Amino acid sequence: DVNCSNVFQTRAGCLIGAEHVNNSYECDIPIGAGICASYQTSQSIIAYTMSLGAENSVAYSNNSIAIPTNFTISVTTEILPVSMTKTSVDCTMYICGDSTECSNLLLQYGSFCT
Amino acid sequence: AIPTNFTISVTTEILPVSMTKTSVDCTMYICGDSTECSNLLLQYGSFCTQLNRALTGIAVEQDKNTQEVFAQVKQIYKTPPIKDFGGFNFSQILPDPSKPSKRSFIEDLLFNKVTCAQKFNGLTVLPPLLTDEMIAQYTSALLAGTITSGWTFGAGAALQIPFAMQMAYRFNGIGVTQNVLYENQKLIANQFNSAIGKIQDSLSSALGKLQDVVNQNAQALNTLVKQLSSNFGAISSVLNDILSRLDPPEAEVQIDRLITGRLQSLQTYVTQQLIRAAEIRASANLAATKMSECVLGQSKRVDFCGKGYHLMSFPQSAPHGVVFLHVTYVPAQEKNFTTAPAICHDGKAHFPREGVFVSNGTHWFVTQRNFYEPQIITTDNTFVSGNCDVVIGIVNNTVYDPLQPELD
Amino acid sequence: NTLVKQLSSNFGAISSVLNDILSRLDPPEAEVQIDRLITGRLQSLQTYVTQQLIRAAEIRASANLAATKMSECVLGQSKRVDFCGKGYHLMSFPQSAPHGVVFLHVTYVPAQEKNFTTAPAICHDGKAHFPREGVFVSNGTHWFVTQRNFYEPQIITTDNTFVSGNCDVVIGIVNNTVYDPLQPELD
Amino acid sequence: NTLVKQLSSNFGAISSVLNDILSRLDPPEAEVQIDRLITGRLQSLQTYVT
Repeated sequence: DVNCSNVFQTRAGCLIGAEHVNNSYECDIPIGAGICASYQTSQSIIAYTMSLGAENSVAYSNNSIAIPTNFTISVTTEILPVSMTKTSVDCTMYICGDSTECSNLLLQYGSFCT
Repeated sequence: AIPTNFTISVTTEILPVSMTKTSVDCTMYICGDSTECSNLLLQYGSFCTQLNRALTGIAVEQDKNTQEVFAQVKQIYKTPPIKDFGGFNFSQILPDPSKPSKRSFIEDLLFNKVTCAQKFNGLTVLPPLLTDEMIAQYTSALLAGTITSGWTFGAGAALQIPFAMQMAYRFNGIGVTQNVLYENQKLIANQFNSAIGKIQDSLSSALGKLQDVVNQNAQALNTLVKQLSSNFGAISSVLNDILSRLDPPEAEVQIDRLITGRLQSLQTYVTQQLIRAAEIRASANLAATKMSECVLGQSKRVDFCGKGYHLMSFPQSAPHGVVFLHVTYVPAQEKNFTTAPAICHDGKAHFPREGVFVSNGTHWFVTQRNFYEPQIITTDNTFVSGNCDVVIGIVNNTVYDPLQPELD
Repeated sequence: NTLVKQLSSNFGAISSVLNDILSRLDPPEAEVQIDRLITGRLQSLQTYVTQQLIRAAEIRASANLAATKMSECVLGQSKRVDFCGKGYHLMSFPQSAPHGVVFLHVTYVPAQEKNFTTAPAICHDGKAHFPREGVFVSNGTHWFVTQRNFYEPQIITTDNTFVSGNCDVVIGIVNNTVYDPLQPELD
Repeated sequence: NTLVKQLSSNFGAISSVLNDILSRLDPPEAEVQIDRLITGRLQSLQTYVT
């Protein structure tokens, strides 16, 4: 929230230390309002508007169809976690330890430990 | 009962995707312009760091959910310049050139229905990533891909296909043949236009699902602001007044109690925000699954992409959400006829392939499980598999053979 | 690391070690500090347990999703688009992973494509011959029938199609003579 | 059952009955004990609601 070297005012705020270029590439380090910075071309930190990929038009007609001829086989991967490590936290060992008055005073908070 | 009439209906489903991105400060909310307060709060800096890390985690989780929801294809498609689809009319779902954004009329109508003071106490708003223009362009590209292909772009290369053949292929997925569409195309087009008009008139004066979250967030912010005026067992809610009228030796306990109360309030608010973020994540996962299993390709899951036989879907954008418009074919008027298991002609038990035998009261015809199509039972539509003494309830009826007159 | 670091803070006291406080002060003057330390440690443990419960709920949801995907992709062929990979799902090969599972789906995806003039149906002597499960294409003059997954031109016969009404019902329908292999078999 | 048994805890006091404390001590002295009891019960209720 600052009104504005290489100072540039974007819809996300104000960036100091990057020159805005005219070319648009893929998103890397996002900032906000559709802005992503990276480290490209001698090479320094520059700011540019992220692109939404390739833009192509499909030839639509009333008497045409695209029948595939050659086919390929591709294998994809997927990483999904299942479980994690089981951690146990002892109440007395973490609160008191080798004391007596502490253990006697902790008797009034045994329900929380349970 | 065999249905004879049908009516195309369009449903509407509202599902949230993301919510607001808020960030709460520790020193600005607890202390401010003081020294002893900061010295006492430095002992509880671990809690502040944990809360800031949780806020950053919620912020990046919202961005990840938005990226997973509003991203299905990698190529931006445009609408064809020729407005011809075979009787149908697609003019309300396309972005109007009069508006500066890439939103259509339905999107602008639904956006108007949804309705620095908070930043003074350290409650700032983080700038979102996916802007409205990018979401509108993504929705337009998805609509163009669906009207120029349907499901071929969602699994590989884009295959061109007319809208009539696409509609016929979608109707063939539920058992309905192509003659029903090639003979009653104008009726289906008029029914679809009437359904679109009814939906457009109903959406114009509802959207409480995209508003209850904002209302709860505003109420939580107001509660957090009002909690700064409470005493928490003291005499006032101003640290400067306490430091002026009372000495630090007699105000340290009060400052500690205030800090503890504010830390408990911040912990409760962070827990509520985590619960809301988990709910938003679940809703976004559900919306992404519905987008992948309804719009991209036609699925056979009963009651998942609408109420009835799902044909095609039109994805629409929404502020902090998404609008789904499915095509639910539902049968209407039906009649009453009599059925028959198999046919017993010359001892062989003829069973139909995929049709059903009906009779108006005298003659016996064979039709399908959808539309009433009276046909003549031939040798190519039925198969033999045994005798008539093993089938229970089989009647006696002759079987026509068109091969005999062709040989004479 | 956070639980380890939550042991040196004073929480409004003069020390963080219980043995240090009990060795310099008497219980009647250190009971309040002991109670404050116990309350702070209980609050820290409650926050940690809440975080662990949230993480356990997230792990439960992830495990349920992974088991559903496993049972729907490996133990069967599901027609759910964009669920068992990107393309037409064939089979899968589950693998082992520490605290996880690695998936190896098989996604048949078409590659090359061409352009051909398609037709909805073929009219003969006043009857529309709709295909049972194919599509009529042309290459300049002749007309063949192909499937929806491979370019296989076939001779327009009779048993491969079915009649339904006349030809004056289709907007854009062409005309082509049916070969009909039943006629040469009778000659 | 845990919420019911929480009413028997002392949370660093001398008893758990409010009337017993109000009848044995003057109001301008049991305020800290009442505040501690209220804080403990509010923490227990917050954990239960979570």
